[PDB]
Amino acid sequence: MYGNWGRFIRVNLSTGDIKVEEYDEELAKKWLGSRGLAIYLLLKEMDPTVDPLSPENKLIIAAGPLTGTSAPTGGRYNVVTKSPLTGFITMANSGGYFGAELKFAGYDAIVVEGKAEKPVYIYIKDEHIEIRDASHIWGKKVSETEATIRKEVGSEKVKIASIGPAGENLVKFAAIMNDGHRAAGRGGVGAVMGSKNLKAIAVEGSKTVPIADKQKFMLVVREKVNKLRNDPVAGGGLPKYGTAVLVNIINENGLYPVKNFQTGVYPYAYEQSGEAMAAKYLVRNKPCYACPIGCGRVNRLPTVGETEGPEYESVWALGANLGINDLASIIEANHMCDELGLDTISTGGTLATAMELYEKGHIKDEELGDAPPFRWGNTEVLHYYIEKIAKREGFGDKLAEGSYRLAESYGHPELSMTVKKLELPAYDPRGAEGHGLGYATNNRGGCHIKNYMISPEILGYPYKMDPHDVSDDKIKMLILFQDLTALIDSAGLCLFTTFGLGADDYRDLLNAALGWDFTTEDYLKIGERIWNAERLFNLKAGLDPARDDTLPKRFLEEPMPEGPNKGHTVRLKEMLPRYYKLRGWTEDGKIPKEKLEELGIAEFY
Amino acid sequence: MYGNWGRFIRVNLSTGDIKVEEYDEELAKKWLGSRGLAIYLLLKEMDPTVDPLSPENKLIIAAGPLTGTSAPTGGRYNVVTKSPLTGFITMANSGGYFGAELKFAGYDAIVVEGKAEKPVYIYIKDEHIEIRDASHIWGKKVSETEATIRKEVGSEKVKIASIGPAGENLVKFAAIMNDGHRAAGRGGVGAVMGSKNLKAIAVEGSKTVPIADKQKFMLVVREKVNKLRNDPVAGGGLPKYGTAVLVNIINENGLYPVKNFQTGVYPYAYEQSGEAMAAKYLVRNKPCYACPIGCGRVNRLPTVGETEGPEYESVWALGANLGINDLASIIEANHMCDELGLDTISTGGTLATAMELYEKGHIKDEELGDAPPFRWGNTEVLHYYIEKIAKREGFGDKLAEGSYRLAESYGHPELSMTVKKLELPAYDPRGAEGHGLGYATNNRGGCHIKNYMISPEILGYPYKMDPHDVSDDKIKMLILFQDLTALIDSAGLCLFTTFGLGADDYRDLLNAALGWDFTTEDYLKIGERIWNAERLFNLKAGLDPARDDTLPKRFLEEPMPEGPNKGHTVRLKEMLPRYYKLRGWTEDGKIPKEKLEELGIAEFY
Ligand code: SF4
Ligand code: SF4
Ligand SMILES: [Fe+3]
Ligand code: NA
Ligand code: NA
Repeated sequence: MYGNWGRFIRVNLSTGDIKVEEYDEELAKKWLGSRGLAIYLLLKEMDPTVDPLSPENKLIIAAGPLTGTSAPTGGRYNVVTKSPLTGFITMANSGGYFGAELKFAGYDAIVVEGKAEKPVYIYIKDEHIEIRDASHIWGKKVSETEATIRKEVGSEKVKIASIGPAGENLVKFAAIMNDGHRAAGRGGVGAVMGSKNLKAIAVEGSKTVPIADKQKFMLVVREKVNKLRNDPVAGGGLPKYGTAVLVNIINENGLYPVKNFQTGVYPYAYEQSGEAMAAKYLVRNKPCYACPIGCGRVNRLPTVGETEGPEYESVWALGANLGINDLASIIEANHMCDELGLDTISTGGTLATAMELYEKGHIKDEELGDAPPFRWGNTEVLHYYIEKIAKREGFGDKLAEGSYRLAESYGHPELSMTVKKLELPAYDPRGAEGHGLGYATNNRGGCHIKNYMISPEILGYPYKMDPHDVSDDKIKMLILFQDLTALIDSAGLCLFTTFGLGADDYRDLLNAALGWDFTTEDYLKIGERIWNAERLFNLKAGLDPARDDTLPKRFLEEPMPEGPNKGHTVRLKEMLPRYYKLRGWTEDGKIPKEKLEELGIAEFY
Repeated sequence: MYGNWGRFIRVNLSTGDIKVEEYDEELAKKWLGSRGLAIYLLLKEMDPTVDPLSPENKLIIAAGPLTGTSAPTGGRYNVVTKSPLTGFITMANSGGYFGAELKFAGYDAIVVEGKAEKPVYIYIKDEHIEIRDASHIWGKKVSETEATIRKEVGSEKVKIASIGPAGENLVKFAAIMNDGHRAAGRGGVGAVMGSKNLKAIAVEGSKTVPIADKQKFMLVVREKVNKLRNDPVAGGGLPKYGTAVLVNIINENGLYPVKNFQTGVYPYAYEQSGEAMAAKYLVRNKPCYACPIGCGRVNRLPTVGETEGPEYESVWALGANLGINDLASIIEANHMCDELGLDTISTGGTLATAMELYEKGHIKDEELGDAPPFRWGNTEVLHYYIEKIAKREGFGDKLAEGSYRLAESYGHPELSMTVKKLELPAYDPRGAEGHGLGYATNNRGGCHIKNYMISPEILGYPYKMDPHDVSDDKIKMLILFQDLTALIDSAGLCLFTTFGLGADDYRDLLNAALGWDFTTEDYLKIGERIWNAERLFNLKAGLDPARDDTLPKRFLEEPMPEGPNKGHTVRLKEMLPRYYKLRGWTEDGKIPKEKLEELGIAEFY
């Protein structure tokens, strides 16, 4: 078996016992790895109805077959668990170097169970797996945590994945950070880790991931790297301005959400664009393991010093979303989210809900006391609240619950722009209707990257589609993106490789490395199998398609007020049933046993 | 002699010559000390015509007789030199602990002449005076500079006075900082220091300042202290909220300048008040040497960490003055001014000039590039430009010349709210006319604390006067304040003792410590002598009364737009000639030979 090691660590924190389990190539041929392997283990061992914050829930950190190889961007891994925020499955992808290091230690994944009695951290150095006391690290920011551990194990090569005070305090949108600023960010994966009293995981490896045909593999690798290098996005836009290049693009297209999705055009968007960032604060770009793109940003601020990020989504969530223009305040806010272990999107989305509730008079000043008023454009909200949230201090305790619960507690859940309680990202669905269907059907909630329909609808990859086309062809593109993305996630590659590479390219790399002879059609079915397995878990976890697969009324009832998309609304009712049909599911959005048997997963009926 | 040692160091940085000089009690009985002693030395030894940044200018750091004693607040010192910004005399006062340490070392002052060939710093340890190389500290911020020097001299007890990058780069409003956040802030004193390649002065002393009658002094001090403690300002307001308590007060009186003095009422003033700061960021209060008041602020922000300040004037200059409400951004900005060695007031005033030039289309975006636009309320201006001013980078190079020179270069000096090129402070004169005369006549330029008419006109100290009373009585209060403040400055005390103490109490404190039998009138005349001396120095430097003793047209011709002072203008024209008459000066603001003779300073005629 190549690429994959066929080994994974299983740690039971309650009992303290560790065991290295193995699996066979036939399992890999079914679920590929990372995201796919994770959903299988969950489906086979965990009751989908467990309380996400109880010791029965499992946290799976998993690398993919191409993670740690020379495959361009082969350094990604996924964290999978039941979300304490949405109540459904969640896969959070992260880059950096941690993923590659796990593979170098000789493991594919780590299955964490139970709950330790006192804070601890797992130290791994090749075959040496150890559970150490973290009572002295608990309470520290990510940067401090990494520093302490590196000094303790006396090694700077050790890669670390940790939670900040937010995770420790069970903030519903706590993230798991690694390599300082890389995030397995959404779904509350950090709260799950914190509930187990697991402060961090430190790895050191020295092995070389086995590849089926090195000569052939290196041949393929150079061809793909060349394609990415010749692409204007992967070869010009991203390395030069990072993901933040999108600001001006999405704004010019009139779907850049401003003030909790009230409108889609922001007059000061340029001030927080990738181009403006590059001219004002950028030091250089930074690549994740084995990346020929280098979209990561390294900024320097006279206040917080050198820092990494923010990504587009973070610039938006903490900027225009809140009616804030100040890029410097946005960079500071991003840095604090990284240090504290908070998802930038949910944080900003939660702060936007409070601002709208405040605007509508549901949150009164007498309730805030002397804390900054939740007034649009108020930058003090960013400097003050982010820390209060991490520690559940003051109003920070209410905010730590997330947008939905916060709005619901004031009797106005309609002001919460969430889908399955996950806060929506930087693109208004009224200007890209296929992307809207994505938000409604995404297995993890109102999320954009597990089905990035902005590529076809706005960017022109694979090719340009009308953002207002709601035909079967548009629905089919969605299904394709969902399955393909499931493949890419499982492979261990970065989604951005789609700016140059296509399904066949991924087949070439996977075959050369694994030594398989699958057609592109075979790999895509693994993706469809993964998408369906996640849906089933959710369905078993209690998902009601009618109530849960929707979009906030704002998008279905209020015409876009201005910009090139003025007058538009998302035609979800029309698309939804056709989507279920084309997915092979029933009218009511459920998976019939016939489909399960077809995908070879009827054992989970 | 008592209080004063009667000794001072004279250092010629060009040759490295060091001299400890002495003076008799007769000189001390005429000039008292600190500010007074410094002006005598300059009138006596320096050509008032020298270029402020040439090595011929002299920098005088001088403590006063009560500095380093147990007198309430006895830890103040002054920096006096010819200003690069205004072209006139400047006396900058500072607290903290540096002043006392210099007295413990056994010296009253340090006179720096010439210019070092390369960066050096002066080290003093009692009798040990040494000029050391600072080529490696040069370029570092105040905190780093101090940490480095303490590691080098191997003593954590050394107190340091230094300049930051702003001083090194000759920014016209660069300040001299001591004890990290204490400032000898206005007039460009830091630029003079930097023009001499002098990075810092580190002192360490172990002596005790000699008091005339120790037991008598102890009892006098007890009485004075008890007066301060029972006063509502000195005993409640200051320690609790710092100088920032003034925000709400000045704002409700309608003379809190907003947007470069366009109006006097700011709607979000509360968010940046001492009360809000106490509730949001305040950790604790901190007193200077021998101070029973403790008005110093110690704050903590998630971004920059723990810091000290801001004072009222700083909160204003970087807040309402620029149309900014964010107290967090303001504290950050204050922090960077302290670190970089920039006067907060001239920094805020210069930025405000820029914002009005920008608003009126004189500064165009084409000129800024990707740098933050000077739009009112843009917090990015605080985050981005401050460091640029200090490093003289990009537009920062133009901003480094100050408000007047900047406005002048665009052909619009009238947009510059300056008097003798010194940026105006946090009080609109249209709401305090006597204070206006203060701005017009203050020897160092448009400044408020060398003649704080806000005490009688708004606060009721010595007693409440009407802010629109422009009679001779109002004019007499100003002169009294000008002379008394010259006394207090010379004594080595803090001006805040005036919230409880009066002229007689200073006479008591001064007589018990020095061994004199002076009357209150004798002391007040020393203050008058110092005031005329400074005026005389300015006349010799080129002061033109008719032209220099005024206020910007805005205050003379534009009525306060709104608030409690609506419709008011400063009736300067009719107060000015009466002030000269009361001063014993000529109709054209010159000092006749007879007055100089009356004061005993005719030798300088
Ligand atoms: S394209 Fe960006 S996010 Fe992806 S692997 Fe490269 S540096 Fe990382
Ligand atoms: S009143 Fe304030 S500035 Fe004055 S000596 Fe005391 S702490 Fe220092
Ligand atoms: Fe900030
Ligand atoms: Na990041
Ligand atoms: Na200060």
